[PDB]
Amino acid sequence: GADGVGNSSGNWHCDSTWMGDRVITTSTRTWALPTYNNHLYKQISSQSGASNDNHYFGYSTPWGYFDFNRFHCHFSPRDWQRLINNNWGFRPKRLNFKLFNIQVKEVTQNDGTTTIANNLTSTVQVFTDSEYQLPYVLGSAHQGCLPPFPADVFMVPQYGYLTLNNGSQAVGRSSFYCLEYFPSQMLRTGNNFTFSYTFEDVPFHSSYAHSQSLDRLMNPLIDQYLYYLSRTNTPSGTTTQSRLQFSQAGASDIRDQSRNWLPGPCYRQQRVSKTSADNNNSEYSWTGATKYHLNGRDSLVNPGPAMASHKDDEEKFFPQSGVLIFGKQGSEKTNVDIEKVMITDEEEIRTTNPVATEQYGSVSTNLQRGNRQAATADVNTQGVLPGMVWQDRDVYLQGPIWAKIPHTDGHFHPSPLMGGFGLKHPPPQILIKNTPVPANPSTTFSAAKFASFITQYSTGQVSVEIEWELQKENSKRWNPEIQYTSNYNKSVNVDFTVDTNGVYSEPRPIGTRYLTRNL
Amino acid sequence: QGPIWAKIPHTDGHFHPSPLMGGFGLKHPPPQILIKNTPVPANPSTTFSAAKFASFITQYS
Repeated sequence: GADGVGNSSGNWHCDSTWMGDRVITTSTRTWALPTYNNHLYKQISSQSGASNDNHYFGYSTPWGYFDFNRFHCHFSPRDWQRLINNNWGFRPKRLNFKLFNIQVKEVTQNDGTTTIANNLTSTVQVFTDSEYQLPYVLGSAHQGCLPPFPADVFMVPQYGYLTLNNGSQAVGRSSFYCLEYFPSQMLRTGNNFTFSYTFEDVPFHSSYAHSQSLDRLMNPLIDQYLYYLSRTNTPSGTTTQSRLQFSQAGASDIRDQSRNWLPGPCYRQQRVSKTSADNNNSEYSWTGATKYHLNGRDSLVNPGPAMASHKDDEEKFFPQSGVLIFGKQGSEKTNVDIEKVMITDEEEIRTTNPVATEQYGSVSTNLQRGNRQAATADVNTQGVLPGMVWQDRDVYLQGPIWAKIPHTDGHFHPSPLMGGFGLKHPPPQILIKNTPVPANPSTTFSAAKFASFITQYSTGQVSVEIEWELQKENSKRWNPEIQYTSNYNKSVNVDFTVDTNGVYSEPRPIGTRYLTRNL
Repeated sequence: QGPIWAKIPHTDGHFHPSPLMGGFGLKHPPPQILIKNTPVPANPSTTFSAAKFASFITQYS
């Protein structure tokens, strides 16, 4: 840091600049940090009797952490539109981080009034691990983001983690991390903190949608030179006999043509409808779910593999867990009606990824003979096969930007299943805490742990700046594209704006896929 | 958990100075660090008196 109590440690920077090829964004927010857990660590675990699936064991810490991982932190609704309408892809490159204008307040709750005053000599300490030595919590899509709207103020969320358990009990291999055991940087009023970071090379995210379905790749005018088996028998006299005929596949045969490629893999979902009348009356929620089984307990696959949500001309149906779901403004935690949630749509991927609610295809179950008749069965789960292409899941406007790839001997197509960018060395976790200030010890000496501290909290401003790389488009498409538009009719409230009471709200999910490409 | 070192007494003779609780005998061990709060007197009387102050601001660090 630098200088005094009266001097300011940083300016407010929130802006976006568009350079053409690369592009740069900036934002600044205001935060407040409480003391958590009365300055002490605690182990936490599952509560008494619980399902074998719900057991957990871990620790909670006094430390907080910053999360900018959602897009809406970085991009405004309009800045989001020189991106998704004008471009075929984007990726991050490098970022900056800064804290400044730190001030610490102590509070006195005596009687029915609470007085608050500056504590000028108190400190707040911050570090960034950057060696990836801690359990990495970010990327699990928790709350506690920097707000989407720059004028809001937010608390910093508390930090904690989980470790191997058996039931509600720990195992010998289970690990315990003390955050005090790292070098950090102690800051007072008039001290600031910075670091900078560089993304590893990662593929552009695909903001295009395809103009060709994988099942139609070819010229309708010209027939193939390959033959397929067409008729298996022919009438002879009164009744048929076995005769094999072959054919070349034309535009009337398009079903039957040879191809060089296959659709992507599927792991199948249950289908439900937004119209309440079509759905069965029972509780199938947990029973009818698709799950995976790991170490004797069952977990839902909430996003699951990337698959189209519905087929043509059914907009009413979506996979049970297969989609992301966002809440509207002020929605509650539990048991809330469908009118409150916002359900995203995965469609444009129909052309490669198969629909999530249907089988991959059909396969032959048996060997035919004279007295046996051919039999097939549906394959509801398919792994990856050579010659198989697919697309990934869209990032939308608000959702995960990145995730940390687990450190393991093998992995396949690491792009993460919620969306965004898989990173082996992602942006490091930033951790922050209030330094404990003891209160009025006894006159005689005693060896005991202090239970008594001054009650205080801190606040300041944080800033983030990321540099993005863009991919422009050369398209010879003659006719116009599909663009993201706001409706021009009159309305009581404007979208993406404060209401009369001053609560900013986001009307609908906005994906990145509009501009079209050929497959 | 236990003694790292001890100070060997200053004497004309000693035998195998390694200390009996454990650890490292040292003739010049790490020196003692000593710390105190400076007394701040409180509100003396107007007329002069020669006496030792019994009254101080109550403070800690």
